[PDB]
Amino acid sequence: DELYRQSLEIISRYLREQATGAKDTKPMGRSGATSRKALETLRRVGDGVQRNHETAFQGMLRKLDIKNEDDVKSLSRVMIHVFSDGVTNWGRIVTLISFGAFVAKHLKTINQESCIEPLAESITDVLVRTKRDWLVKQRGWDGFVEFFHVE
Amino acid sequence: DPKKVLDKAKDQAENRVRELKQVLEELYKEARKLDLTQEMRKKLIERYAAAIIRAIGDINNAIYQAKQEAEKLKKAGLVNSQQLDELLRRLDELQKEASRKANEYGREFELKLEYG
Repeated sequence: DELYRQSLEIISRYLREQATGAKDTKPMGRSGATSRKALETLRRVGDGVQRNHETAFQGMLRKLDIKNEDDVKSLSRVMIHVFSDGVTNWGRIVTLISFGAFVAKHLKTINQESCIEPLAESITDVLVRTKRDWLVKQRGWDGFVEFFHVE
Repeated sequence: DPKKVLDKAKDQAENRVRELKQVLEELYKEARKLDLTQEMRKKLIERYAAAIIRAIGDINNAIYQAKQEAEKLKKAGLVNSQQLDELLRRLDELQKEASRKANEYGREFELKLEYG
């Protein structure tokens, strides 16, 4: 399943980088190209939504109260509610991922770093399993990179 | 022309923020009336987080949709590269001015849950 493999890599890595502060140096699937460009995009845009909505996000993180791994299953319910009006766009998508990064930073500060991969598997699983055809029609992560590109 | 791009973005943002407010109002009106089990509180907090993520996602999407609309006009030389920059600046201003409303309502609701 290529799209799942590629989506997990990107999401998983962004969450780890964000939690730690240290950028991976391991080799992706794409040496020079799509997974790399997607990660670069996600850093620019997703770092932006975190700065610009720090207040809203802290508020949510405090009340969802993500102590442990049971509570990580409750982010899925959040994602499903988000999409439940029928609308799917990249804005919604990047914002979920950026909220995922915000909670990954938080888990690291409570020494629940081992819940970061499950969190990322879980964002990916919702996104791909429920919007697969939409993602493919948008040209996948190539479309993501194109939609947010600024030059 | 550039004004219709920016005007569109402005409508989208305004409506998305209006929608966010309505949703959080309706949510409070049900949280107050009901006797909240631990479960029903958990559900209500999940709906609030979703409402916020939805609004922030749609604003963001409106703004970068307008970035695409502007970037297209430039390849159809229908805007000179200064007019492009007045647009990308007023979009950036719009983004900030909508992000501040999302944060405001997020917190207002957050206090209604602790205190109100």
